[PDB]
Amino acid sequence: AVGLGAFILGFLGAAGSTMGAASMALTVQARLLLSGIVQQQNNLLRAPEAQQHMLQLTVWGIKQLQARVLAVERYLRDQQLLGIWGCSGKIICCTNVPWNDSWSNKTINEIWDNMTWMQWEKEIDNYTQHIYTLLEVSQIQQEKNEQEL
Amino acid sequence: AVGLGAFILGFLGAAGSTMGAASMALTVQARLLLSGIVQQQNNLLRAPEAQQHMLQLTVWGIKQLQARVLAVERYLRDQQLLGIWGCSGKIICCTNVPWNDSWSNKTINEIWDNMTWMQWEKEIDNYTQHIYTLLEVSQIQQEKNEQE
Amino acid sequence: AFILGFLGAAGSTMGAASMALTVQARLLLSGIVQQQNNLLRAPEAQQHMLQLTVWGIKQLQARVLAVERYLRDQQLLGIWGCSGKIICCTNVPWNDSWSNKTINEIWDNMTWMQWEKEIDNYTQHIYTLLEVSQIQQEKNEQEL
Amino acid sequence: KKVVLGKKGDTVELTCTASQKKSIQFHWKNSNQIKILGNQGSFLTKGPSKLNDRADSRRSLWDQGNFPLIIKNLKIEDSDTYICEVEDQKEEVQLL
Amino acid sequence: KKVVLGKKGDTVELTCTASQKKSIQFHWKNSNQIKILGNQGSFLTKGPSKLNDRADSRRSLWDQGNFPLIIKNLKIEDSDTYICEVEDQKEEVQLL
Amino acid sequence: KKVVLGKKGDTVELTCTASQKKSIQFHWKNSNQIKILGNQGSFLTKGPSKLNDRADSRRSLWDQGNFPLIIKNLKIEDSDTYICEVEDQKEEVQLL
Amino acid sequence: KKWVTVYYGVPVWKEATTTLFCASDAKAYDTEVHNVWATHACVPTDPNPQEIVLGNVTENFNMWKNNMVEQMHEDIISLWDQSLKPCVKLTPNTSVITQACPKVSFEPIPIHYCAPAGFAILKCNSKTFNGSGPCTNVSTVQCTHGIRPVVSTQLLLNGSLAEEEIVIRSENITDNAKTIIVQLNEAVEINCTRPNNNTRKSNIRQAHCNISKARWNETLGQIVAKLEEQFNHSSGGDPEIVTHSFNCGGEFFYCNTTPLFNQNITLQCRIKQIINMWQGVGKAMYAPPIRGQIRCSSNITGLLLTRDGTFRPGGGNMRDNWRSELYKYKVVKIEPLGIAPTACKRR
Amino acid sequence: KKWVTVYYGVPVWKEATTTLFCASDAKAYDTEVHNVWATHACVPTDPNPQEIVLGNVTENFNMWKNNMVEQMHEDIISLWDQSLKPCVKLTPLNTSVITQACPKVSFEPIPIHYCAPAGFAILKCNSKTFNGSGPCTNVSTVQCTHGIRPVVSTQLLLNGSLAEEEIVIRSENITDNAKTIIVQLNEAVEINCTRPNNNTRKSNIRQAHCNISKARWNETLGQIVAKLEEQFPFNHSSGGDPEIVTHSFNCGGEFFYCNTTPLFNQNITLQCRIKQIINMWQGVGKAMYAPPIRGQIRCSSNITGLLLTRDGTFRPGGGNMRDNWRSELYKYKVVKIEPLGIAPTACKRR
Amino acid sequence: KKWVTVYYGVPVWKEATTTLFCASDAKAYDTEVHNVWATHACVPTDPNPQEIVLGNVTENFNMWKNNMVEQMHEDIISLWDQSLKPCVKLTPLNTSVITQACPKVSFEPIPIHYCAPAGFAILKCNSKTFNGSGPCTNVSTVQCTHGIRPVVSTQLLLNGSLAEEEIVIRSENITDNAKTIIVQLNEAVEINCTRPNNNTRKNIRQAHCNISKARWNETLGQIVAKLEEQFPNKTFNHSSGGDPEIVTHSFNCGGEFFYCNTTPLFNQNITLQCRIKQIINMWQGVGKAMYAPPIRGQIRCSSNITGLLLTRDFRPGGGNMRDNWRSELYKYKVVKIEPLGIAPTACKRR
Ligand SMILES: *[C@@H]1O[C@H](CO)[C@@H](O[C@@H]2O[C@H](CO)[C@@H](O[C@@H]3O[C@H](CO)[C@@H](O)[C@H](O[C@H]4O[C@H](CO)[C@@H](O)[C@H](O)[C@@H]4O[C@H]4O[C@H](CO)[C@@H](O)[C@H](O)[C@@H]4O)[C@@H]3O)[C@H](O)[C@H]2NC(C)=O)[C@H](O)[C@H]1NC(C)=O
Ligand SMILES: *[C@@H]1O[C@H](CO)[C@@H](O[C@@H]2O[C@H](CO)[C@@H](O[C@@H]3O[C@H](CO)[C@@H](O)[C@H](O[C@H]4O[C@H](CO)[C@@H](O)[C@H](O)[C@@H]4O[C@H]4O[C@H](CO)[C@@H](O)[C@H](O)[C@@H]4O)[C@@H]3O)[C@H](O)[C@H]2NC(C)=O)[C@H](O)[C@H]1NC(C)=O
Ligand SMILES: *[C@@H]1O[C@H](CO)[C@@H](O[C@@H]2O[C@H](CO)[C@@H](O[C@@H]3O[C@H](CO)[C@@H](O)[C@H](O[C@H]4O[C@H](CO)[C@@H](O)[C@H](O)[C@@H]4O[C@H]4O[C@H](CO)[C@@H](O)[C@H](O)[C@@H]4O)[C@@H]3O)[C@H](O)[C@H]2NC(C)=O)[C@H](O)[C@H]1NC(C)=O
Ligand SMILES: Cc1ccc(-c2ccc(NC(=O)N3CCC4(CCO4)CC3)cc2)cc1
Ligand SMILES: Cc1ccc(-c2ccc(NC(=O)N3CCC4(CCO4)CC3)cc2)cc1
Ligand SMILES: Cc1ccc(-c2ccc(NC(=O)N3CCC4(CCO4)CC3)cc2)cc1
Ligand SMILES: *[C@@H]1O[C@H](CO)[C@@H](O)[C@H](O)[C@H]1NC(C)=O
Repeated sequence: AVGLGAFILGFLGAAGSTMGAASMALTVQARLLLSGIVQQQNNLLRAPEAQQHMLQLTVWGIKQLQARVLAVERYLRDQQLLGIWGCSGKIICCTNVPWNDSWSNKTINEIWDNMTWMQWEKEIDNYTQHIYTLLEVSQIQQEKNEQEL
Repeated sequence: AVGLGAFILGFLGAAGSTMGAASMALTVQARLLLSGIVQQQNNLLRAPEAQQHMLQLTVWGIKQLQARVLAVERYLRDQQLLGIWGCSGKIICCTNVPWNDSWSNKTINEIWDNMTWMQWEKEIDNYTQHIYTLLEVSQIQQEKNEQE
Repeated sequence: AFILGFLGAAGSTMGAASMALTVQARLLLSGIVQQQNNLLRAPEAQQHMLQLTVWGIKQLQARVLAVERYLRDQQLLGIWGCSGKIICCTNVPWNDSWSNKTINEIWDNMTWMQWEKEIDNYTQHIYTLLEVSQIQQEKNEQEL
Repeated sequence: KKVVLGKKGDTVELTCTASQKKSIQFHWKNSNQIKILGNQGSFLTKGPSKLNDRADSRRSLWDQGNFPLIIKNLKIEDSDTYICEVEDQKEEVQLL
Repeated sequence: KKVVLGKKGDTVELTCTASQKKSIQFHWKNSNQIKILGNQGSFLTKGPSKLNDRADSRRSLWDQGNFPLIIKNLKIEDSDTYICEVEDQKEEVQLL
Repeated sequence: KKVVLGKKGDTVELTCTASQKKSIQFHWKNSNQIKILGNQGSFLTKGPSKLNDRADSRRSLWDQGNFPLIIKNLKIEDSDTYICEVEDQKEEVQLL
Repeated sequence: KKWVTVYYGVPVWKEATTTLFCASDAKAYDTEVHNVWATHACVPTDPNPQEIVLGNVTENFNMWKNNMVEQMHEDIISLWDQSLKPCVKLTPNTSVITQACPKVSFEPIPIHYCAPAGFAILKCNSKTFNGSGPCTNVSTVQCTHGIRPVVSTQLLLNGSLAEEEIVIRSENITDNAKTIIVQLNEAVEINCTRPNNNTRKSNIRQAHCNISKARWNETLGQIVAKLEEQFNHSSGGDPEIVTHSFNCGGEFFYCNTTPLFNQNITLQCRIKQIINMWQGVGKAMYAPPIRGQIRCSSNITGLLLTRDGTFRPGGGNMRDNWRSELYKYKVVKIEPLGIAPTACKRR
Repeated sequence: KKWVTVYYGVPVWKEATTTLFCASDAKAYDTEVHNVWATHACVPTDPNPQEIVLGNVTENFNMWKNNMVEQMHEDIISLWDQSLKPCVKLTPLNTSVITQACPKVSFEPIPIHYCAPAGFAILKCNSKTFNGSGPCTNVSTVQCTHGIRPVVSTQLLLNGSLAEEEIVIRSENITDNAKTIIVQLNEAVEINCTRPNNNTRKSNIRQAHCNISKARWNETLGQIVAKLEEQFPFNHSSGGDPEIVTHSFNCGGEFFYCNTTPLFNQNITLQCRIKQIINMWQGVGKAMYAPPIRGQIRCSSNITGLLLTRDGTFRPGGGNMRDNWRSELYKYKVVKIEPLGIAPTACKRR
Repeated sequence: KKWVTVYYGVPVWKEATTTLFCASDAKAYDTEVHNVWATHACVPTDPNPQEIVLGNVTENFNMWKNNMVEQMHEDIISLWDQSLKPCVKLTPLNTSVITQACPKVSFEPIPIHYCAPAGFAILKCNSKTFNGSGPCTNVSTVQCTHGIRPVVSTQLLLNGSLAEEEIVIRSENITDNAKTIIVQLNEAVEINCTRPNNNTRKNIRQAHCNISKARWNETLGQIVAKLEEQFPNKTFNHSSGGDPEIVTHSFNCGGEFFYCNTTPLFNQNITLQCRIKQIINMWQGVGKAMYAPPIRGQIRCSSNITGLLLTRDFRPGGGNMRDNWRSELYKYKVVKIEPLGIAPTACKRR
């Protein structure tokens, strides 16, 4: 809902769809929005006209903007913080750290077609710190190797 | 003129010249700014000092912020939505889809030096959806082979 | 808030600042640390309306300006081939005459406040060279 | 064409319509492009012609997309063709 | 279990505790799970048994983590065990 | 330097100037660097010396970049040099 | 060679439809209809307009295909039904409703239209624009100039001037069924008075308007000189068509303009209670005239003419009259993503 | 090529806590306690509620482990301490006793809603078969709650929401015979409580009576029992502090204690008394309030629920204000979203 | 090796100027000059100061080459021109003379502070030792300065800030005998200035100020102890003369213009001999103006001496109000951040 974000709200609908479906959904929306097919709509609150509405439409006016501004800072922040694993400036980023069956012994189509992110990120929650560490290490080694060529 | 971010300002300027000139002028201003030679003027409405400006500078204050915040969001969305054609995070994206003369049988110098973006995007507006489709297809094929 | 998270490193060395940014970003990516902001609350009462609206709006204007500069620079840097990056390594060699110092001396025994004074008179020169290299690199690839 | 026959001294009605039912501004003109009637929004004008007098329109129907020309006390000289000016629908109707 | 021996015809205070040093919900129940005494936030209530009457607690010590059961004019028939329900610390005591 | 010969009892009018035509802090001092006359923004002050008296200026010309030292009832004993302190334009003049 | 290149920040604008905000100098304390209505409808105007002239950008404008006109019209319908309420309102079988009629003052104030969240408004600054076609001087604003919501027919009052020359503009100047708008480059004062001594009845509904003969004839002369490059009694119809109909002070006036189209020449004016409505087809009754003296003073800024297939000054209806102010504005949006071939290829 | 791939836009919820803020339609000119409090404590109400349904996402709720309850607790005790000031306040120490001046004030609870700070949102369960905990199959997101009146209630729950179709019996452990069972009714029972202005006599001035419609009362219990019998194939309170034993409440600033014996065992009348000595619900302690108001006081309340207990065949329970708030806050939880996630993908870097 | 690398987010500031704005606790209802000016000129004060210490940063704060001083100057001139209006104002031209009515207003300076516009910040020195314009080792960043009352007193610096621990003596050149030496005290000394109700004779223009002997003597002994640091072999006198605003210790209190004879201070209850005058040399620029005759009633100031101005050729002196403001606005500078920097690194592009 409003107050939660900007980026995430666009990506929050169909939260119960599978992750495969979510990817396809994002792809079609970009086709529709890059193209001239889908028009944009705004969700902005109106400024007051009269003194009687000054508190009501100023407090919420400011709060809506604060939420959206912070959402932008988080989007942009995270987009560069992620450069540690090499994946800066990306939504989807493929790396060379292999998946172990010790993390999840499932196939790719089982994970992408019969599961939502809501379940997936709970099933492997205890491997999060481990995997993230490996991603950092892999990026460091890649940088080392390229600089040596 | 509506506070459509800081992004669409230099482009009101660009609207008045050729496509070539627009790229040039943007390059020039950009280097002057990077170098610390010139500075941009901040245009932020003064919040009111006095009671008589309530419902005036407070409404126009919020209205400018909404226009600017929204412009930033729209900007960022396009920068990432362009991932479909492999053009995310860019102002200029050169692709591997060739131009057809059937879209426009003109010389590159004629296109960039004797025309403005305002005319260019009208003369070939009927091929826009077509080209966009081709760009997606090409990006998919490139990923398909890059991943082999 | 781009500058705010970086300016607090003033007084530390250049190397220390780079390490600090790497670590904090890592903690954030992993969900290890939590943050609170410094936003001013909108007024509860009509009596606090000028007080929490004037500063409410000014704070938002400052944050919007900060993102506009951030994004502007991230793309203006395309000229040197540094767009989209915080750190951009190029193929223009350092001319020793600009400093005559070792990399470790610069990064470990100096801060950015000192370093950028030491080489201030070569700023325009270096920037010019960076543009030239990017132009040549673009040609080299387009020529193939 | 919408063609009707009248007799000297009677009252007849010719009609123009709009499918949108938005009271689209209309005009009535004869074969020599002489203005007979027309509206200005909700108001009824008369043309500065021989048909200025003894002319009317059931204005309550304009909001229903019906823009009639009513000519009272017809003379044989009034039995002309008429052109509808509604939207781009330059339809011909005729009085015999 | 913790066993407390009195003089039978007297008043006995049995206790349940919590390390939180906070007033929290608690209950005392007998061997047939019949409520004896417990709280309702800050308030003291009695359980609908033979120990409904002749009973008390120390409301003032609930924020010290001490939740006593005081049985007055104790009878031999009352020498049962009791289960504490404080947090998940389901301790048992016996009264003799 | 600029040297001016006067007669006993007359008025001197030595000047210091500034091309800026701004409100400028300035001072006049003798050869021993003893203050004679100077300003404090719009205000005129005097120095703690033999020239504390018999001295004036032209306040009305200060924003025109003209800062005079006017010694009245000139004596031959006043035939010293004077140093201007206007901005960094430390010019010297002398009386005879 | 000649490869597709995608560009972002492409300065291409297209006409678009959005809902506009209104803005005005409302007072909110003086009981007057427009200030009170505006208090709960419009915000104060942009304190710092940008007026950015876009170089020599040429833009195709067309005042007769515009939609800003509808935005103004819808707001006006709300303004009038919410203020100068008729005692009896009859409209489509038909039905009638009735209302209490407190009287209120009525003095139109300028109302500006503003475009939110992008949607810049382009303005034509050409003096030779003539209603439609490419405009060679285009600027961009967030808010339009203010337009007073005047509902006069025939002669239009308190609008803007053409400044240098009289402009004759129409959708089809050779058809003449459609109203031709004559925008004056000069205003002519009109002084309308109903003295408090006209107390008789069977008078209380009579008034007269003072027009300078010299100013009027100078104006007609310039209009004709311009018309000649391509003035009689009005033709007839409802009284809102036939006479110079206007509302001032809340009173509804119907003035006889024969003296203008045939010094201190006067129009013969009546004040009426039975008014044909312009909100749709229907009629309404308003309470009888205010006891006392009413004096109105206005600037004649335009003339509405029709001609047959030498002019009849019988034009004007609501939503058409406002085109005389909105002719120079359009709302556009930017589509920053575009394509051009260039001298490169990917990789 | 089943390699780790990093993604943004992963809509994965985590329960989180935050300093939620309150909002209400406060007035600041009517002198009443809530509107002279909420005007400095709470902001104007949400101008545009969204109710976004999150598809068919199933989310686990637990009304007894919620944190929104603590936020409600702290704000209400602040409200009370800052308004309904006792003349004598007694806090355990030995004891600590202080005194205050006692202007009387009007006291009429208004709905107050809690709203998420930026970066947070509140999920709510729209299930008609809520149960009390476990998976909810209809989840929507809002910034703010619907608005809950800070009504003390104590024995029976007054001026809350209804279950609409069925009476919902909610308990952390329905068979432990220890925890209070919260009963949410599908119909409100109207109660009309009056102290007529003829009660001017002294030992009278502390007497009042409440009228309950018999048909509504008996039908309500019949439905409750019918459900209790499904869970488990008829008495009054056991005793204790008077606030638990009787249906105590604060209305008009006065503290009423109504005898519900006639209800638990037309125009059923309860004997009520107005007291000056009240055991506090805010914590352990006691307080004295100013003597009764001369005049006629009438309260009209909606019973929307009950606090019942069952032993090791049911009774009224009461007090424990956290439970009264749970009865309305059960539908809501605060979450944050962690947009960065990972999954195996058939790909390689380059 | 040693290739050029570009870094964005570099924590480097450089001096900059800007149209810095004021904020104050303005009231708009008390008729007083500052509170009927600041209500249109200044915003409410900063509700959430940050005071961020920049690590180990050492930086130069040259109070005599600052720009914040000019902004303060222009705003004070507007304040005065718009309030304490003379009946006759004379400006150099020949002259140009205009007249005004002399309504009287009260005059009680309130703290006013300056705040940074978006993109800017103010650095401040928090050290005890500054060496005048030199570097200090305690630097923090703020959005707004400490409030300063815009007092235009002349020989003594009234109602300013304190040095807290030691008397701090500052000059661009402590030895050129051209600069005014600013002395900031670590303690305030009260000056009880009164114009009593019995002054009805013509006396109506007489006044007096009472200063503690113990306080004056201790303060001056402490000043000497610090003067000895620069002048260890030397050893406070009557001023030399000049415009009366300099010669006597003038100030504006209650709207009256006081001229106090400080001879007793620079040589309990030391009594200064004060007069109230109507013909005043303007401090605002070169020119003169006339004010209305004295107020019939009793006016008292009870001001704080928080500093003084000395000159050496160590006499009292003053004027050039911008230099008094330099003291009060001492230790602040406006800077902006330049996010790009370049350094050599051990890497290469492709
Ligand atoms: C073009 O613009 C011009 C402005 O440049 C417009 O001109 C203004 O027109 C209004 C028309 O009403 C006129 O307003 C009156 O001014 C009077 C000033 O003395 C007021 O006294 C008068 O108020 C009375 O009449 C109102 C009804 O109209 C009542 O509502 C009000 O309560 C007052 O009525 C009481 O007093 C009278 C007098 O004793 C008595 O008869 C009543 O019974 C009652 O007791 C109006 O406010 C403005 O003064 C004109 N402005 C100028 C500069 O001339 C012009 O209208 C615009 N043109 C168009 C077409 O809109
Ligand atoms: C559940 O919700 C319902 C609403 O849906 C709540 O019902 C409301 O309860 C309040 C309780 O006070 C009641 O308010 C009173 O209404 C009276 C109308 O006549 C007022 O007269 C009365 O004001 C007097 O008492 C106040 C103190 O109680 C004083 O502060 C005030 O100044 C008035 O007192 C003076 O005047 C009287 C009369 O002359 C005199 O006796 C006094 O001595 C003194 O001089 C209150 O405003 C509402 O009317 C009820 N609303 C409805 C629709 O019935 C219900 O309370 C909620 N339930 C719970 C448990 O909270
Ligand atoms: C340093 O800081 C201190 C604060 O710590 C400042 O001290 C304050 O100074 C003001 C100004 O003098 C003083 O305000 C007056 O207090 C009086 C108390 O009795 C009021 O009576 C007086 O109001 C009258 O005078 C005003 C004009 O000065 C009028 O505008 C006003 O309407 C009043 O007029 C009536 O009374 C007078 C006097 O009898 C009579 O002549 C009139 O005809 C009429 O009848 C002011 O409010 C504060 O009280 C002082 N504060 C303290 C604690 O003492 C000090 O001034 C600062 N120093 C400098 C140099 O700025
Ligand atoms: C403030 C703000 C900033 C950015 C955004 C935003 C919107 C849409 C996307 N789109 C996306 O992630 N997609 C997935 C990858 C793909 C398929 C092949 O390319 C295109 C679609 C990203 C960010 C929203 C708000
Ligand atoms: C509006 C706004 C926009 C962006 C930001 C922002 C915050 C933090 C970073 N982080 C960073 O610069 N780092 C350095 C490079 C590194 C070390 C190895 O990779 C990771 C960490 C960037 C932008 C804040 C606000
Ligand atoms: C919120 C926000 C604010 C400002 C901007 C902004 C960013 C970049 C430009 N610059 C540009 O378009 N250029 C042309 C191409 C080139 C030459 C080689 O790269 C660089 C210069 C303008 C505005 C975007 C978002
Ligand atoms: C329903 O309530 C009972 C209470 O004892 C609990 O055990 C059960 O887990 C709850 N939820 C569901 C879905 O059964």
